[PDB]
Amino acid sequence: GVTVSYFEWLNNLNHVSYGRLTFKYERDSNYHLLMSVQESLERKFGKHGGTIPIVPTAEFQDRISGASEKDIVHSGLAYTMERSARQIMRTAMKYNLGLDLRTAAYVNAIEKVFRVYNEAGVTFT
Amino acid sequence: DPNFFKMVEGFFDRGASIVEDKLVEDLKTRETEEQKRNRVRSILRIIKPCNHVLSLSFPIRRDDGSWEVIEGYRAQHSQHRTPCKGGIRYSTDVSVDEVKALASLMTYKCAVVDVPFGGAKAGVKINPKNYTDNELEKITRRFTMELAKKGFIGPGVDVPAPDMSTGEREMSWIADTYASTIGHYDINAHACVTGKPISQGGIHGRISATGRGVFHGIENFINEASYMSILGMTPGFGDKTFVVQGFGNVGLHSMRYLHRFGAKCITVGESDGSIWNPDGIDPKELEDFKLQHGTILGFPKAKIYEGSILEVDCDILIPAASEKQLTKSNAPRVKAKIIAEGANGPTTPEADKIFLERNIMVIPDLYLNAGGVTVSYFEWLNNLNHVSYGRLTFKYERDSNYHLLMSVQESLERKFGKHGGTIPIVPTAEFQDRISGASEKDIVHSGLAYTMERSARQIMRTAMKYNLGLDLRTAAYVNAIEKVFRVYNEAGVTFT
Amino acid sequence: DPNFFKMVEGFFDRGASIVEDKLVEDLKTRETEEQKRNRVRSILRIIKPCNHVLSLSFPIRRDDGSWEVIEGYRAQHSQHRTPCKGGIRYSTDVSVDEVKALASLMTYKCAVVDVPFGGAKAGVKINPKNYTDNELEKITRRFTMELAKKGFIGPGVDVPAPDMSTGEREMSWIADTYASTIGHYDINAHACVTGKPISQGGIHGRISATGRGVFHGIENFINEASYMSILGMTPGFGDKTFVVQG
Amino acid sequence: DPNFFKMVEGFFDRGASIVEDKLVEDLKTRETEEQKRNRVRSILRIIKPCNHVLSLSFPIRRDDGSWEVIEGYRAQHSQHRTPCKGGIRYSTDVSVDEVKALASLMTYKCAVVDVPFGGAKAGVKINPKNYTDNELEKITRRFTMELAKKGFIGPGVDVPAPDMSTGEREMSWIADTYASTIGHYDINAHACVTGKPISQGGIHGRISATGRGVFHGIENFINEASYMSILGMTPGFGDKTFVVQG
Ligand SMILES: NC(=O)C1=CN([C@@H]2O[C@H](COP(=O)(O)OP(=O)(O)OC[C@H]3O[C@@H](n4cnc5c(N)ncnc54)[C@H](O)[C@@H]3O)[C@@H](O)[C@H]2O)C=CC1
Ligand SMILES: NC(=O)C1=CN([C@@H]2O[C@H](COP(=O)(O)OP(=O)(O)OC[C@H]3O[C@@H](n4cnc5c(N)ncnc54)[C@H](O)[C@@H]3O)[C@@H](O)[C@H]2O)C=CC1
Ligand SMILES: NC(=O)C1=CN([C@@H]2O[C@H](COP(=O)(O)OP(=O)(O)OC[C@H]3O[C@@H](n4cnc5c(N)ncnc54)[C@H](O)[C@@H]3O)[C@@H](O)[C@H]2O)C=CC1
Ligand SMILES: NC(=O)C1=CN([C@@H]2O[C@H](COP(=O)(O)OP(=O)(O)OC[C@H]3O[C@@H](n4cnc5c(N)ncnc54)[C@H](O)[C@@H]3O)[C@@H](O)[C@H]2O)C=CC1
Repeated sequence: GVTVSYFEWLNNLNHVSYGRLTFKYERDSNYHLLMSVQESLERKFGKHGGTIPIVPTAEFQDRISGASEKDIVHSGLAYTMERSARQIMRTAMKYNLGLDLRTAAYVNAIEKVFRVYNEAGVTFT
Repeated sequence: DPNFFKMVEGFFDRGASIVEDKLVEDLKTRETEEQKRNRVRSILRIIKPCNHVLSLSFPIRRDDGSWEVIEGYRAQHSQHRTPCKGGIRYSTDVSVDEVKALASLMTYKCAVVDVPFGGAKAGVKINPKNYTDNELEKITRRFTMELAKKGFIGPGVDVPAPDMSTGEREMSWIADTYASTIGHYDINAHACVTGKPISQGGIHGRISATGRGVFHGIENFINEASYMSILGMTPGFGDKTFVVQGFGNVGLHSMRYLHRFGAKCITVGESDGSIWNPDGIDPKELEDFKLQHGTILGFPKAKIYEGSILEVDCDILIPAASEKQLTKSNAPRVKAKIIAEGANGPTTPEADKIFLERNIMVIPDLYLNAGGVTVSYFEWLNNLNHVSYGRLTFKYERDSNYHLLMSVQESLERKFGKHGGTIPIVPTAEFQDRISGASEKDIVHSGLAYTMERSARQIMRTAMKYNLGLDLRTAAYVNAIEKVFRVYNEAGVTFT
Repeated sequence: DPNFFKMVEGFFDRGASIVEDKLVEDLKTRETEEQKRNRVRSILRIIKPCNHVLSLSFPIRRDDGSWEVIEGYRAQHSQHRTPCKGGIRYSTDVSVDEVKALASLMTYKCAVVDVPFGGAKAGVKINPKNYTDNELEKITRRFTMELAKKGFIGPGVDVPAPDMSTGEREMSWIADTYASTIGHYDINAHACVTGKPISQGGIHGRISATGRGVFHGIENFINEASYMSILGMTPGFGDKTFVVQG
Repeated sequence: DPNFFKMVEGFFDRGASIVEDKLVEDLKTRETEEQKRNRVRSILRIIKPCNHVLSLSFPIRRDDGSWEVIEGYRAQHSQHRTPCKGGIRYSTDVSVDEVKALASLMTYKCAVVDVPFGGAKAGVKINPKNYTDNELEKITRRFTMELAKKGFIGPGVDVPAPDMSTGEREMSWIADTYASTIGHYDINAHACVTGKPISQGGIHGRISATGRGVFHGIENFINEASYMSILGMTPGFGDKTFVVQG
């Protein structure tokens, strides 16, 4: 809930919900890709006259018709919580910490908070 | 022909006598069954009047060295969501009673389409016909200084917009005056007005905003299987005629999109004539014939018809004319099964009752006419992100499409590929005309068709949750009130 | 080998003697055929000079307790689209004539690529070779305070950038000085300079920016079927050699 | 007949070669006898140059619909005591070299009479003879907007004053322009310029200010018993003639 609290702060700071300007645009681009695969096949197998009905799945349809802001949030979260684990796994090797993860958690934090004081000139003198 | 300010306030009082009951029940608090009544009736008295109204006076100096006193107005209806958006009108008949009305009308108009900022309106008692082009910018530049010093213009307070007698060149003069006196240290300075020309922040495809709106307004209802059966026709614009009154801004830009999708235009009338053709009229040539003349009297490919165009055979009639146009005069004489409104108050409350008695599905103006309010919200964001739409994504999303096709090609040629036959997966001639010309204009005409659709499904719904049948206008106001209510209730209106 | 400030201004005057004619015709207004001429020639006199030019003077205290006077400049060419963007140069030969030039040059450079903000430029008469790393941050941190108090730095006014003798570590010192004295109550505080290191807002793939630029610059022309036939070669980088100076 | 900017700076360098010695001795600190020398010589290099100098450019629209470019200057010499006060001059021969001079001259003029604010000066290359009364207020009203947005006018920053070719009616136009655009929420708005007419804040007995000054200037010396004996006369204006040029 810290991550989503960061997404709410941006929602309130862009003055628009997520995806309002893009859902119906990205919807049309999907159907033009399918209609492109259909046409392209029926130029090779098409003399046989067999139609090839390329259509979305019953799940990918349940993803288009109900595409809301809620999806982008539950996505940007699953991307944070993953890009961040790979950095704890890594640090747990660069220092040979084995299966001590808690220490590797704090070691990432300190090592990133350090790179901000160092390259800033902490003192204003 | 009733007074107007009574009409608007007449709907609110009517639409609050409906929602009041289903709204007490859905409250959560420790109160009596009667303390809630005193809570609902009470908030509904706070939403009704207009919070702020101003009134000005200008020392303008005419071109001949004279002086005179200009006199303006601006009313902000609600503050529940900031800023407030509302046009500026130049007319010698801009009272303070009609500014309060139109302000309240936008707070509900921009609520049925889920556009955040609330409602406002301004007016100036002049006649732009009687002024030079240097007298106008004197009046406009000062009307902003004497209005931003009292906190009625700003990227987060009010955002004026164009209106009658007020084109783009009046939005340029407001923005430069603001951006260089008082909003100088403000990064969002140029987001104080919408409708500006393209060269200074304006969006593309703005003059066709109410046009595209009126189109997508009816498409969401023509496809609705339920409301069609009652009217007696089939979904889709196939085999559907229509007619157009007032051929101009809202009319021309709406004939096109309808005519492009099957709907056969039939008659197009104006304030100074009308045209009749049971065979179908081509909008382009109809425009072209006026692009050099100024009137449509005597079009080649369609004969003459004079009198009332509202009393004409049709299937979808649109009144692009002015208010108070269709009443008990001819309410049993329309012959059409749909009346989609295009302007403010085309219909008197009398004809509304007759239309319920005649299986006519009148579509409210609060919804359809939404249109250029939505794009005015997109321009405000364009000016507030400091970048056009999609600049950072068009070429990125272009490559991702070609890698999908090249993926389908490879994957097939691993199964059928031993036969050696190549499989040229390539875009269509239309989907190519969509990649090479992908601009900002596409995103706007998309985010609009998504607003105008997500919003209809909410009016259809409310028209069932209260069993309103084919009364849509009431369902429009009922959605607005029911959403504006959920903001005062969960906020603690009083600061005490 | 001509003077430089003459070269730039030489192009503008030349390029305005061309557009002037095709530009009168595409005007819409109620004027004569000669009142328009007096309108075009006139705006083209307003775009040419530089609106604002500043000039500073610093009491810096050397490491050995001494004092000396640093001397800077900053010129904002146009205000037609805000903010203004322009690098900062440290060099003992930064006149006020070359700052006006390079400022005007960016207002047109960032117009052919449709980047909104206008042009600016700054300079400081020092030689970074002759200063420690604590003398530099003294010069840089104060050059911003004596420049933001007069409204020449800010997320919506000016956005300095790196240039010769000015790397990233000079963009860190400007941002922290601004973000903690005068832009404290400002949500966009750290948007006052670009070129910062990655750890403090900088973008990825910035040192290869002019690189990628130079590449895509020529690719759009090599593929142009018309301009190639005249030169006498075929489209595409196939069979095409090239050479590189510097 | 020597150059002027050399004269002023010539006095300062001369008058600092005198005070420098009696000034080291009256310092209190833990330093050498030579670290003090490096402290006095050093501050005297900081007082000498002019901190800030600006330079502008105006799009004014003449009465006949034409356009032209006005070109101004303003130099604030010192910041040691704020605001800064300095007149505005309209003349076709207002260089940037003479604005630096006269600015420095006031920082010392208003120090011998213990008036707190420091020195400044402005100029505009026009000839008021060649302009109507609506062209002047166009030039004056905009010269303030393009000068207060960069923090060079204000009740606590700079306070312009009249000068040659600049009467009261030019101080009215500055005050109203400031008090209604940028100093609107400021209680001290109308304290941004002096010399205004009486009906808008001006003091009484202002046109006779340098007059009364010149009088009391000599009276304090005529009565001084010492300096008179050397000259060879008696105190008091009794039996004393005088003459007046200009
Ligand atoms: N469940 C329901 O009955 C409704 C749900 N929604 C949902 O809202 C989401 C996105 O809607 P947005 O408004 O775009 O996003 P948002 O997340 O920014 O919406 C904030 C809330 O304020 C309401 N709202 C919007 N504009 C308003 C205005 N001017 N005055 C008063 N209330 C206003 C919206 O309906 C929404 O509930 C979707 O999840 C959509 O389904 C919208 C309407 C009805
Ligand atoms: N343009 C816009 O973005 C919006 C316009 N509106 C409203 O739409 C109405 C008009 O649309 P506009 O966009 O202004 O287009 P317009 O200004 O181009 O409309 C004028 C048209 O109406 C016709 N007309 C006028 N009075 C008539 C009468 N009594 N009978 C028959 N025809 C008549 C004219 O001949 C002409 O074709 C107005 O009520 C306006 O406030 C409402 C919201 C947005
Ligand atoms: N039709 C034509 O000749 C041109 C059309 N365009 C169009 O502009 C759209 C997007 O361009 P953007 O600038 O990204 O979007 P925008 O919508 O934000 O552009 C605003 C307008 O200002 C101009 N502009 C941009 N940066 C400028 C600068 N620094 N100084 C002065 N003018 C500047 C643009 O060309 C554009 O007309 C597209 O529709 C593109 O085709 C751009 C250039 C020429
Ligand atoms: N003992 C001495 O040698 C002197 C003593 N004074 C005394 O100062 C008192 C009142 O003087 P005010 O200045 O009216 O009062 P104040 O109390 O406000 O003076 C503050 C100090 O700053 C100095 N000062 C004034 N204007 C200045 C300017 N523009 N730049 C730099 N320094 C400036 C003054 O001489 C004074 O020492 C009296 O007690 C008077 O005798 C003034 C001059 C010399």
